Amino acid sequence: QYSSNTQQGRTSIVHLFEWRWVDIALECERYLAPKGFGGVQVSPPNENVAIHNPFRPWWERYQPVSYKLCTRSGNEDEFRNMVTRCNNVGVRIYVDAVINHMCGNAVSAGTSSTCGSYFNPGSRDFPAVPYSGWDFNDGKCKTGSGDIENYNDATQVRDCRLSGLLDLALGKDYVRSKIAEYMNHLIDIGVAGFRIDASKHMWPGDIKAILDKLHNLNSNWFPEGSKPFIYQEVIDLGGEPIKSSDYFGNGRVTEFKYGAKLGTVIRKWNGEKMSYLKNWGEGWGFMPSDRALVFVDNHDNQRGHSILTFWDARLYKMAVGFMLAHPYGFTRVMSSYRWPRYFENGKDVNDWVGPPNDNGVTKEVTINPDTTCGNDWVCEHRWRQIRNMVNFRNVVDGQPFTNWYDNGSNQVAFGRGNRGFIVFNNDDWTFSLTLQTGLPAGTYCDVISGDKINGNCTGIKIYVSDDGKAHFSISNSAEDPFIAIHAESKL
Ligand SMILES: [Ca+2]
Ligand SMILES: [Cl-]
Repeated sequence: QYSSNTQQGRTSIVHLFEWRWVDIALECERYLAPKGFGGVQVSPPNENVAIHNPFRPWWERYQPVSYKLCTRSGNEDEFRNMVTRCNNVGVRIYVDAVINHMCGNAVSAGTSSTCGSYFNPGSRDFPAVPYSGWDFNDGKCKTGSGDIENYNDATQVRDCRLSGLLDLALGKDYVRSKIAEYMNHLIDIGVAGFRIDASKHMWPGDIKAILDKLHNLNSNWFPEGSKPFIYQEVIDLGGEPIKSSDYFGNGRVTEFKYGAKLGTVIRKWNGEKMSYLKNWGEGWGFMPSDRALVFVDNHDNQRGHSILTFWDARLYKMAVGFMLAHPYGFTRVMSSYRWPRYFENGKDVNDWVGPPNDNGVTKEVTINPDTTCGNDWVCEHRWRQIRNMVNFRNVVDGQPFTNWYDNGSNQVAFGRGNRGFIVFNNDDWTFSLTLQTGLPAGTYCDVISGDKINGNCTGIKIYVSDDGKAHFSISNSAEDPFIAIHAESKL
């Protein structure tokens, strides 16, 4: 469960949040494959509640109605078509598995669902599964409201309703089996692994019993003995009875401390500065590198404060660049859509808005001639600075963090063995200095500013001498105040 199962030489996953299956399939072929992306985290592919007030919020996909592969992203045929096409070009698919719960207990009964299946939350009836009252934790939960009231009580956090979401009885073999049936459907289609949604709200042991029932990965694409990559969503900033380490037996765990702290540092808030990043990783109190699933932002937290997002493009690129260059963790890059972020004083009242759509029909991703995307899809994963750092990470895979430099403030640099070097200026003055890069002598294309094409560079050239040293000059007024070079950007 700890192996990503990506094709040899690919180290990142991208979240194509709310993208349709046909667009992901195309993206695998035209972009993700040639640009070295390891795989795609897809939005939940199972049937969910169609919520019409507010109008089709992104969060309706976190309220299951059944396990039919039938959503606004597409139907089963489209999902299967995507998985096959992506696997055929060496790009994996990872499914956001929503298995802790079905929908909100107050949602009206009917067929307001993405595949039209009937369901009745009040009577606990989901006949498309099927599940009935006996399959929820109503009787097991001990809180007066039936919902989670206190995170200091690990028991209720697991057995009670998260914000009223009907809580599945994962202690029961029937329920475990129905979830495994769904995940096995996905595995056989060709899925390489799962983001396990709301893992904190499930007993580590119940997750295990579910994973125990899964098939090995599809033997047309994966070697014998291959198991689904597992990364569990657990927000653990400390101070709670439930810890990320409680889930290590099942697979990787999201390290939410990662983006939170990085955001703080790059914004230079709370006294933080980039020079402090010299011991980034376990030195900052993070979980073991071999268990961490890292990211600067995710689909939930890019909607709140502090976290760096595409809205903060300049600092965001820097944060993502640092993440992709640093050996800690397994990296996930975000890809978003733009929504009319309207604030009512520290409150984005439009943080619920779903993907770009025509009367609820998700819009296709259009590609502009300059490689950006239209229809309000942000496509951060296509931004040159990020796309090139995704490749940097592949190029330097396995090389140790070395050659750290800092000016005691916010000008820092470091290398990855003899294969890559990166330099950042987040201070309010110019960074002009000769640094030891650890790289072989030569002329290297800076892949932040440009690209190596046909024996020359479109952007900045860095000259590494025989002793491995090179001069770097980065103005604080630079749009992208960082430079990155690697073995494959050498002329
Ligand atoms: Ca639960
Ligand atoms: Cl996540």
